[PDB]
Amino acid sequence: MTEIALIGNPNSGKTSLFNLITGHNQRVGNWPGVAVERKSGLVKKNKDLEIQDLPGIYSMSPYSPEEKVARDYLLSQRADSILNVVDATNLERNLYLTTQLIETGIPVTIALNMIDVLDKINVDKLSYHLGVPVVATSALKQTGVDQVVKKAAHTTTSTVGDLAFPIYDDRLEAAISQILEVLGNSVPQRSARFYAIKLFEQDSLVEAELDLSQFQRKEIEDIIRITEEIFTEDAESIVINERYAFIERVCQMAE
Ligand SMILES: Nc1nc2c(ncn2[C@@H]2O[C@H](COP(=O)(O)OP(N)(=O)O)[C@@H](O)[C@H]2O)c(=O)[nH]1
Repeated sequence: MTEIALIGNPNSGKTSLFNLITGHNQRVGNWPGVAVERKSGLVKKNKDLEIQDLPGIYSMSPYSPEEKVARDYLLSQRADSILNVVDATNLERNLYLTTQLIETGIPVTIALNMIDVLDKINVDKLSYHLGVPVVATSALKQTGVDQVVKKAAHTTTSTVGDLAFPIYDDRLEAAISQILEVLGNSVPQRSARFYAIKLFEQDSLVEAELDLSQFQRKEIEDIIRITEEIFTEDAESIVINERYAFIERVCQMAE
């Protein structure tokens, strides 16, 4: 009845959390026509909640079969929640994916894992500035697991209304606004920002997927051409640097 997608960087403790949450209620198979493990399970302590594991990834690029599975599933609306496993010992770099996950429009909850090793992070202030709930967990000591599962189960597409996205530089936002206004009804409302950023990056999968008119296509090219002159960097590099700047600010404001 509530579908939670478990994802995060490799070696963030995702398997460990997944096994604790689901116990031996796990199903193993594969993603259709792709050589990638598919696993899921019911939450041991609440069988109305189901965890869909997703391959560990650093980013949602179009080049990797794992990343495409991650993306295709999150943009398919099967998930009510994303429970983002984050390595607290390497916070900033893990948040690179976190920003992308928020952009899908499926509400994110962060299991701030490996908190035991970390023994400075202000959980309440980190949650405030990222705009997602954050629960310190330890898969080793088995702390915060039930708490984060409970937060995620109550942080869904039907409970969350004001979806707070990472706001970037005015000059990138202008280009995203212009792309959203161009796209209009040609993409889903929930994940509109995800698609706009991807079109701005000239993402092969997204271009091939959307039936965009010549009118739409030409406006998006203009927007991209101009924004590259305003920033003096290529579209991809603009988005990469803006993601890290947003991560660098948020971490400054909360340690
Ligand atoms: N100290 C500590 N180790 C953890 C924690 N979570 C996972 N690990 C350890 O990290 C290593 C990799 O764990 P794993 O679940 O496979 O990470 P992944 N690859 O994201 O599934 C294992 O040795 C596991 O015991 C944690 O919260 N604290």
